[PDB]
Amino acid sequence: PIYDLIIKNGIICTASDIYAAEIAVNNGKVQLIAASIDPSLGSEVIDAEGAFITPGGIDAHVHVDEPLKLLGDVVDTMEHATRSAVAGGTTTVVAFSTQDVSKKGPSALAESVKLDVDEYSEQTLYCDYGLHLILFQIEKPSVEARELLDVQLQAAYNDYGVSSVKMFMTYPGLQISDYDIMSAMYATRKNGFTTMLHAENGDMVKWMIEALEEQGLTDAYYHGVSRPSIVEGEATNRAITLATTMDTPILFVHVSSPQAAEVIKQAQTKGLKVYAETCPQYALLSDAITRCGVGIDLSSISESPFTNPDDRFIGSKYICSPPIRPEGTQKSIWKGMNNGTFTIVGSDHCSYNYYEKTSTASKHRAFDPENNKNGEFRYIPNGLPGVCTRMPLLYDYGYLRGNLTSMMKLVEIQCTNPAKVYGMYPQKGSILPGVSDADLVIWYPDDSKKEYNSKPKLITNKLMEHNCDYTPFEGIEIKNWPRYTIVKGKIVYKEGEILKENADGKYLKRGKSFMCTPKNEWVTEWRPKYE
Amino acid sequence: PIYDLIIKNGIICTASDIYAAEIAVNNGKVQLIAASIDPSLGSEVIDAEGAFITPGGIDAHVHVDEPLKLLGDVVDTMEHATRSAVAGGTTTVVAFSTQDVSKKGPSALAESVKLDVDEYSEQTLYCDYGLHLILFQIEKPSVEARELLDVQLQAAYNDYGVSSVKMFMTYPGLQISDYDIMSAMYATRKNGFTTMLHAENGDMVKWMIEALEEQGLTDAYYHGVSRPSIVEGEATNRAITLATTMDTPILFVHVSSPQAAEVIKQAQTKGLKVYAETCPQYALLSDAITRCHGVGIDLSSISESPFTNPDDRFIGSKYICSPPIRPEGTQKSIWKGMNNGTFTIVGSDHCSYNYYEKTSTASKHRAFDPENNKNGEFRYIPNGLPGVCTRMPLLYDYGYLRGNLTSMMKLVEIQCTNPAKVYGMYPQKGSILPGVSDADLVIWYPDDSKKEYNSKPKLITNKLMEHNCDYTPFEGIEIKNWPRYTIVKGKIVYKEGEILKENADGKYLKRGKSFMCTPKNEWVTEWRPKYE
Amino acid sequence: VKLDVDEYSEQTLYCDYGLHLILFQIEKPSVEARELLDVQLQAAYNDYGVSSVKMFMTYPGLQISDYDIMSAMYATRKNGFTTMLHAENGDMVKWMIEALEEQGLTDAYYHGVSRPSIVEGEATNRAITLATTMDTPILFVHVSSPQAAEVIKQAQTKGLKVYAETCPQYALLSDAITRCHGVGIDLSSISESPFTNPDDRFIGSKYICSPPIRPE
Ligand SMILES: [Zn+2]
Ligand SMILES: [Zn+2]
Ligand SMILES: [Zn+2]
Ligand SMILES: [Zn+2]
Ligand SMILES: [Zn+2]
Repeated sequence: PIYDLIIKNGIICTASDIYAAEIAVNNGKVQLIAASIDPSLGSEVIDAEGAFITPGGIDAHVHVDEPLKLLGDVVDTMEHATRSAVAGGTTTVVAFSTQDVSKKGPSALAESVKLDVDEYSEQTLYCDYGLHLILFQIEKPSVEARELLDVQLQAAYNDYGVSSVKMFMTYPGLQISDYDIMSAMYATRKNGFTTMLHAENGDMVKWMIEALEEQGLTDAYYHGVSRPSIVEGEATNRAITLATTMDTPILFVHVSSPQAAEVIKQAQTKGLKVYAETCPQYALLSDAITRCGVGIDLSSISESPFTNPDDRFIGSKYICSPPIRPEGTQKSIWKGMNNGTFTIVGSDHCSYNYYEKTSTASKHRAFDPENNKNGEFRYIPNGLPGVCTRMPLLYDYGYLRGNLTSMMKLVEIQCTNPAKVYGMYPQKGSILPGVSDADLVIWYPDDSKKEYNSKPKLITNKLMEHNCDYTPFEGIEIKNWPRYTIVKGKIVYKEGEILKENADGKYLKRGKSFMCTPKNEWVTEWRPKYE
Repeated sequence: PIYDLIIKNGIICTASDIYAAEIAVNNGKVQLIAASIDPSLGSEVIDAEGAFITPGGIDAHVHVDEPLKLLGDVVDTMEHATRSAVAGGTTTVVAFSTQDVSKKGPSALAESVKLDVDEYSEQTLYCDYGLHLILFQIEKPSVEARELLDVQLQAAYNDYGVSSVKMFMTYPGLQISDYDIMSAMYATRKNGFTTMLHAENGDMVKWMIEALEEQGLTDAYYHGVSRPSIVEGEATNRAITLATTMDTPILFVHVSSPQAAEVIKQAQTKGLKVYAETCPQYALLSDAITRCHGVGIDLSSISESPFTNPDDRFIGSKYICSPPIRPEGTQKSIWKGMNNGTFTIVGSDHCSYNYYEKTSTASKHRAFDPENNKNGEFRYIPNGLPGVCTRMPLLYDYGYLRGNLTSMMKLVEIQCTNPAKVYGMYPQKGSILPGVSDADLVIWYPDDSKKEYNSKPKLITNKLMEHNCDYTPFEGIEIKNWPRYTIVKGKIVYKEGEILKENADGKYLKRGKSFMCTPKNEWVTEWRPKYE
Repeated sequence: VKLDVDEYSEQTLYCDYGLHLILFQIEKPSVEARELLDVQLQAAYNDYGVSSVKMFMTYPGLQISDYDIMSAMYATRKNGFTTMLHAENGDMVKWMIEALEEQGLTDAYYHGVSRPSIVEGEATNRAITLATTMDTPILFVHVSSPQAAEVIKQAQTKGLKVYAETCPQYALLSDAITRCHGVGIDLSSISESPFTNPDDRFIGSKYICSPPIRPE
């Protein structure tokens, strides 16, 4: 035969089309779309049985255990995260490279990337992965700062194809001043890098945590209270102003505040290059889960404060940043996903155990009496596992339950826009013959009366195929799951089973995004020297 | 001879993708997309030479000469308009069926459509056409009338596949009350019809025209003055409020006011099903062209205008349309809306009247009729511009090449794919889907080439338009790309300046219900329609 | 005006009173009718010191077209009159009442349902647009809709001469008082209401006004 793989009787969904057609795959790539393909022409034939075929999901916000241990010890290696990704229909993940301050000179940031790539090259990878760079130490004064940083960015791009930079406006040790952000924007704009911001006002968070602790308000629920939506709103507004002054395209990660969505929308309406990412948990969960159809029925989730009232620390399972918001906020997230405010959807995947209390990668790391830590929300490692559930949750609660307008919108935000915004397009994100890596998901049929013993009814930890001991969505009904996950032409997941022999993931060098070229629009007559 | 046509070496553009690949066509349809296709497998092979291949354009706002003569006599028949469309890369047009008030009962609206279908059936059609229905007579009161109107829409859909209804909030004889619009929305929502509105406050326009004439301010330029953008803003806002109360998806046609774009954006942000169409002339022209003495067209480069011909005081009539072409500084807001999602689609509002013959019922000089107490006042000037041909090339050049649109993908989205989806022609039309798409395709000229193409036009001329009109508003302007091939249902109907009439085989198009026009199921109060 | 002044002149008056003029019949077309209407306002001012005119965008027999309002605004601006509008979309109200009655939804509570705040919002917006084109100061009477208050605030921020009046009942009462069982009054403390008298199905009529008392 001339093709490795033929997918028959399925319905292709892209970011702009839904139609019945067939796909031939060969040499790791999509080779052909036609009405019908002779099954004798392929080595293997998949009958999709009327089900949707989507491109593979691309999750550009995944945190894995890394050598510098910026987020302390995380339970998932790149092996575990990619295994979990694939079991949930995600076929490319992008994690984070931490700036190593012990390195200096022109190669300092390339060297930081090198630590991760070398660490993961020894692991079994189930799909491809790329890396963002995290920046938290910027040299001063500005004119030097912006100029040696330019040579460093070039080096990280040229050596390793890193084309995105992540910065924080919160967290002690990560938070940077506006002055430093401007210096970074100067460098990133010049190099066509994708600039990413975590926008929460760090000073406000800090002051409010101290005020709460002073009153002894330290339980998990007070994490949300310490940082209301207005704080994310202000920081996003400030970040947009900085972006505008610097004419730099900007992406906001894990947006969860209505105020932030408002200012983001205003900028987009003006035509400024402001992009945003949200996460399923911000659409599906409310802060009531932290103590005791549009959203998840919270009472159906198992092993939570509702089911286990005696366990006072179980709210830590749902502690993340920014926090899961109070009731009534979640509808504005779906609206933003539909109306164009959220360009992409990521998971903010960050895993810590709950059912073992002793390891450096536990939530119970918050209890360290000898280190003056007694379980206060401050000391709870922030994050939820979400890389596996991201796609199914959107399929079900988004498409099937009517909260997203169509499958085309689902594909756009989960697959195609992540590729475009992070320089993996067109290799990744669509179904383009002779161009696309054959990264594909075949779902189960929706209107069928046929029985599929392998199709899960509920989300369980075992289904996640990860290294964590819990999932926040444990016990909830899920109405579809990937039936096949195809990565670079090969079936790596089939009907509940991971096929390890077919794991062949590699580090991905990325290009410059075409979405992140500058508008060439300025507030004043000032222009950067290089213009 | 497995395939009728193979397009090689081209770059496929869709609403969501741009990539180099090749296309096989057979039996009027796209058959295959692959990296490379053996040229011996096709009867005819086209070498695209690195140029973009786009789906054919779909222009869902075209006015053709029709038997009831609602807009008086128009110069273009369906033959002429489809010929012109095809020369400009448009491969599907949707015109308008006028409600015939002489016909009564359940079949009254189907019978109105039948008048047009029968008339055009005798003409040579260069591409497919569909029809919208125009409604201006609604029976009163509301409840008592609901049974028949609903029954009438069903019959227009069942017999002829008409699934869109057009209404006016301005013009004497077309304007309808809010009460009647609600009655229509009740019927259209129930039938999943696409509901279209021309939103200008008719009472304000009427009052201000009378005020201007009373002062003797009657020249063509005062057409714009009679209806400033705030009038279009008010009516749009009112129509949104009606659609919200009625939970009815709504499309606004030819939008040109910033205030209208604003209220439209706010509704969309809220998640309401509000769609909008704009036209090239609102992005490219300003009202200075309506009298003498970078984002758009250099107005001084247009030939046969008030600038070039100051003596001819009536020449402003060439650029008179509804809503009017707006003052300088408005046009940026149009592009912005095209990029930021406010404008779902782009149409031409094609409506053709001669300027260089003064005698005929289809002239602009119809405004001069001393006997009928008409003396050239803007009031009496027939409204409209020819635009079906230049719509696609103008967007390609001024939109994509000149940077006013973000990408070729956005161009295809608004010009081709969204019009198909919103008017129930999807997936048959609007994209490049193997085994599914009618092979309606445009091959452009290459952009970065030093090669010379003697057939590629440098300027827009009237001859280039291949229409029945004696003028085009964009005469004399530089155009930086043009369709090199227009393929309609697998056949080359236009190649390098030439129309191939032997390959003309256009048909009336029955349309489905749009998937974008299902209701949100969101209400302002506890009230629900009886049928819910 | 003379009809009212003469009628009240015979009564005992405990304080002073003035009069607004209510307009519901405007001559058409606008240009032809101008000198008379301007001449008529002058006479009402000169003879009786009436300097304010009230118009309705709702109610059968009172509702007037936008065309007619512009005619009036032309005359009022020229004469420095205070121009007052009752802003509800009359066509929407009419259509929705007929819709509710066809379902048999006729109880006093459905008065509010027949005319939700978005109807007052639309009409106010339309009236402001008319005022703007006519450069005529405008006052909105008995405003009770958030949407109307929003568009009124935007106009004032722009510096347009848009004024507004509200009423205590719109601050103090919610439409739960219009049918049988905060910053306003404890509704359970009101006597002889649907709450105290559930048997009396018509007692909601005590709180029926226009625009209606709004939801909580
Ligand atoms: Zn973060
Ligand atoms: Zn993160
Ligand atoms: Zn129109
Ligand atoms: Zn039109
Ligand atoms: Zn009143």
